[PDB]
Amino acid sequence: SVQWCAVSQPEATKCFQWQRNMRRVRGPPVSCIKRDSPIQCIQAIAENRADAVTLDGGFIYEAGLAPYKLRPVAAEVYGTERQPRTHYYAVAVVKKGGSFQLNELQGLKSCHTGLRSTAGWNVPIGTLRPFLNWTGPPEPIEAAVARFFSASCVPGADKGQFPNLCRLCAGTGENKCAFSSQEPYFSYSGAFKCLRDGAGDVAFIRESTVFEDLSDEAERDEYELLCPDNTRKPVDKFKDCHLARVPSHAVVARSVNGKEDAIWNLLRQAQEKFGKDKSPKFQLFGSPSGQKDLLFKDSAIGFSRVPPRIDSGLYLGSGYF
Ligand SMILES: [Fe+3]
Repeated sequence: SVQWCAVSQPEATKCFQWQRNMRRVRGPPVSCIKRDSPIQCIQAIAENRADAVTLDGGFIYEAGLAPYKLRPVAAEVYGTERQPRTHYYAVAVVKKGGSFQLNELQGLKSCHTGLRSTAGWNVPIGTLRPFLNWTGPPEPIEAAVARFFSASCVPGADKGQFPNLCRLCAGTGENKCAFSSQEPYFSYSGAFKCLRDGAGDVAFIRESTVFEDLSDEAERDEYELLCPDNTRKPVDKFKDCHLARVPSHAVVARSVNGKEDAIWNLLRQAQEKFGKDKSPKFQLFGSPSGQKDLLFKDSAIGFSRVPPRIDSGLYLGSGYF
C-alpha cells in the first residue's frame, strides 16, 4: 500500500478523501503521511516513511541528488484529451496596453511562483541572465535579481537576506513569503493573483493559469504575453510566445525499493475511476474552492509512465540551467 506525501493540511484532507474513495470501489490502497514542505517529503520518501509525491521540475532536480536519489516514475499529462502533452510552457504575463517587453524589465515589479521552481524561477532567471548584474559566485543569484526588479514576491526566499524579494508578498506575519498556501501569492495562481491585484507588473507563470483562474473572457483579454523576440502577443498564443517548454510535474519514488509498480497501479486506476469527468464523488485533478492544485495539478488529464533507467537529469531534458 502506497503512502503519499502530503505537503499541506488541505492536501492531507484530499489524500484521506482519496484513500476512502479507493477503498469504496475496491481500488489499490493509498495511505497518507503529512509533511510541511516539498523537501521534507523528499526526505521522508528516502527515509522510508513515504513512497510517493508529485514534484515540480525544480524539485525533481533536488530529489535526484544525494543522498536522496529519487527518480521520476510518472509524469502528469496536460493538454486536451484529444491532444495530450507531457510538457508545459513557462510564460510571462502582463496587463495589456503596456509599453514594455522582455528586455526592458529593469526596475519593474515581479510576481514569482516560488524560489527554485521551473516557470517561476529557473526559467525566468535563466532567460533574464544577460540583463543582470551577476559576477558569478559566491554571491547568491537572489541578490542580483534583488537589484534588477525593484520589488518582488519570490516565495521561499530569505526575508532577512533578500528583503526586496518578499516585499510584494501578501502573507500575514510569519507566512509572508512562505513557501505554502498560507502566503496567497504562492504558486501559479498566487503569482497570477499578484498581477491581478496590481502588486506586480509581470507574473512568471505557466500557460493555462489565466484560463483556469479567469473564467470570464473579458478579463482574460486584459492580459497579454511578453514574447522572447521582444514583442507582445495575447494569452491564447503561448505556443509561439513562451520562455521555454518545460517537462511536466512527476511523481517521484525511490530508485531502490521504490515500489514503482504499486505506485503506477494506484495511479492508473485512480485516473480511470476518478479522472476528468469520471466520478462526481471524487476528482483526482480538482481541489475545493479557495485551494489550488492539491496532490496533483488541476485539469491535468492523466498520467504517463516514465521508462526505466531514467533519472532526474534525463527527465528534465538536456538544456537545463
Ligand atoms: Fe511547475
